[PDB]
Amino acid sequence: LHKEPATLIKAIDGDTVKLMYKGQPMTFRLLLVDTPEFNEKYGPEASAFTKKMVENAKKIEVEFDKGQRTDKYGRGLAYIYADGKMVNEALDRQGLAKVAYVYKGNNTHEQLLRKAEAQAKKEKLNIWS
Ligand SMILES: Cc1cn([C@H]2C[C@H](OP(=O)(O)O)[C@@H](COP(=O)(O)O)O2)c(=O)[nH]c1=O
Ligand SMILES: [Ca+2]
Ligand SMILES: [Ca+2]
Repeated sequence: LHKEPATLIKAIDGDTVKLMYKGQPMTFRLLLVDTPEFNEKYGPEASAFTKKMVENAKKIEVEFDKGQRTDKYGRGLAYIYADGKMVNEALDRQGLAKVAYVYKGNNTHEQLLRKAEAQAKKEKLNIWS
């Protein structure tokens, strides 16, 4: 996989963010994770965590997997890095997201994210309280 530079437009919620990518606005849905909806428990906490992570990044990178690049709503499907730290993994590790929507094409970082989830689970963090 390869990391491509992108710039922030706006945070949306825990697992969705609007970036400029190749000079076009594009909403991105985070691969392999599901943060609670904003209107659910831990949703606000997930939204704030992702927002803080992307707004404080000097550098944002988009990393597509080997399968489909866009979902049925036209959102890019990617791993998103903020100063070299993967937002998908970070949410997982804090128990603000769970591993989800695991599809065969697009699962390069599955074991890593499950590893993160297991640690959050062990620590009974947030969602795993
Ligand atoms: C992570 C991911 C989500 N999605 C779609 C499935 C869900 O659409 P459906 O609601 O029609 O089932 C949606 C959930 O993400 P959001 O909740 O941010 O919209 O994103 C994919 O299609 N592939 C993916 O890899
Ligand atoms: Ca979302
Ligand atoms: Ca979600």
